[PDB]
Amino acid sequence: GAMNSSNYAELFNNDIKLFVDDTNVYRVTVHKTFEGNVATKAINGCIFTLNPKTGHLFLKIIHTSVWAGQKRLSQLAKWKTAEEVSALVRSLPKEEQPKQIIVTRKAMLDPLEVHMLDFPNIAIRPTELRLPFSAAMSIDKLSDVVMKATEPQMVLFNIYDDWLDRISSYTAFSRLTLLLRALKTNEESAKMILLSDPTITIKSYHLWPSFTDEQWITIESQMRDLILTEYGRKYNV
Amino acid sequence: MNTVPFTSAPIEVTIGIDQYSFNVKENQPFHGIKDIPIGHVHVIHFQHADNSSMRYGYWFDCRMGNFYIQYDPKDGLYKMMEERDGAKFENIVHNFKERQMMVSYPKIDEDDTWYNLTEFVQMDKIRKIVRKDENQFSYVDSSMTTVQENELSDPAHSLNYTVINFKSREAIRPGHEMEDFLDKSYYLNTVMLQGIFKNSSNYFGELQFAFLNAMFFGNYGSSLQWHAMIELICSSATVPKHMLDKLDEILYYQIKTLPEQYSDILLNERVWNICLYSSFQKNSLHNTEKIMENKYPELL
Ligand SMILES: O[C@H](COc1ccccc1Br)CN1CCCC1
Repeated sequence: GAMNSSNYAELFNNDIKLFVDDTNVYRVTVHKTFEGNVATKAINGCIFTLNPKTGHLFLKIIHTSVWAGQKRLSQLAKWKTAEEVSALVRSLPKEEQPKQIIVTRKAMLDPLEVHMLDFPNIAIRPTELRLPFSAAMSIDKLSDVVMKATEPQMVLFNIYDDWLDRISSYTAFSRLTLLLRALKTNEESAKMILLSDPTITIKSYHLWPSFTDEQWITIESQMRDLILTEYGRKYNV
Repeated sequence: MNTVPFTSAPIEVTIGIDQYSFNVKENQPFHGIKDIPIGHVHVIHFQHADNSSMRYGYWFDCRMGNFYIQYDPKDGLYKMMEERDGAKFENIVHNFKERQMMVSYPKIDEDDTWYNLTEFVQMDKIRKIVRKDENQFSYVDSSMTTVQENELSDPAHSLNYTVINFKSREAIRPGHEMEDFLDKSYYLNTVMLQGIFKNSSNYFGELQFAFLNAMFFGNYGSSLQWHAMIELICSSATVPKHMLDKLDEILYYQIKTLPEQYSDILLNERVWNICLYSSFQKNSLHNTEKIMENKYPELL
């Protein structure tokens, strides 16, 4: 059933699962037209599909050409998301296919379920969690790649860089979501936090700096304080 | 005019005949129902005075035999039976009419209610849904489940309605996933009408029997079928204009005939607010929309 604060450790068991967030599939800028009306222009997006256990993140770049001549685009995005997830699943060998797929927005249950009918033994689940994966486009190199894309294209990598070599997947996921949730509440600050020290570099194939364990703690604390802070500034508490 | 005599009424029971019903008191002299219109299917059903649990009934057609009711005290219930000896049968009936121990099917002449509710209902189809082929009549009760319900336990005592499932491969063609699901014309027109039902009338009969089984026995799977078969049409952008016009009448009489106080279990909020106000056919059920809003505005 639904994924929530209780059945939370099920993410880290050995059942192959993926999360799917579609929030950045269909993105636009709103602008004025010469005649004073409003119009949307669309920009590249991205289906965020994440194996929370291994750290595998298969980005599916959505090129604005996919929309051309289409109506009800916010609705089609969800169908297109599920078309792309299905196609991913179908390309993996049997023993690598996920047993569950959890969507971050209940709107994706039907599109997906329909697209997956061929895979009756794959459970499609919602979640009750407020998860911050939409901030994924606040991670610099990902913003440049999705934007620089000229055609549909899929990136294969790991979203925890090399962390698992020293920490477990539960902790790895918790660090991910903290940084994401901070990037969402106050991107400028959250990013200022991550880069203040110019000697701690980001590797060629990494999103996060090459912190030490000691350094990760400072950072995590600071992102805590930030998320607690940025709440106050809002609710004046 | 035809007749369903009773051997007797040993137990207090409420008897149903089509949309009518009357109280019979334990060992009152009652011997059945006369003047039953020839030309339509009918349903005699029963609710014992003790165990309001389990409404049960038999569908039948006087064209297909002489039928009588006989209470069976091992099994506890009024049983329908066919009399093969036609002469024996006329004799008994005449005996009971002369003594006047039969109530009369009480139809008003202006009233097309029963016809409208059974326009496309045909015994042969019912007997394919309630498989019990040694009997020319077909037994149904509250607790019977549907084939689709036994897939989500005894298969002989099931209601074998046509399986409709919007999130199935039958419903959904490869590569048209979003198209087929948001607009079920394919499913409706080719899979179901051309494929399984053949014509609109068979579809509508299943739909009318589903509804009557729901209303007379509160059979829950029947109700789900009814709303299912409604929903498919309303969710299809391409329907024959004649089928839309007949549906609107079909639903009108159903809604007209429903007990005001049974409405809250038998009308599915989602399906109706979708059909009437969201689906492709929101504008196409004028009679159905008018009576729903004047009678059950609370549901909307
Ligand atoms: O393209 C990669 C860097 O980008 C990523 C790195 C790891 C995971 C995902 C991405 Br996308 C190589 N280059 C170094 C910096 C510029 C790009």
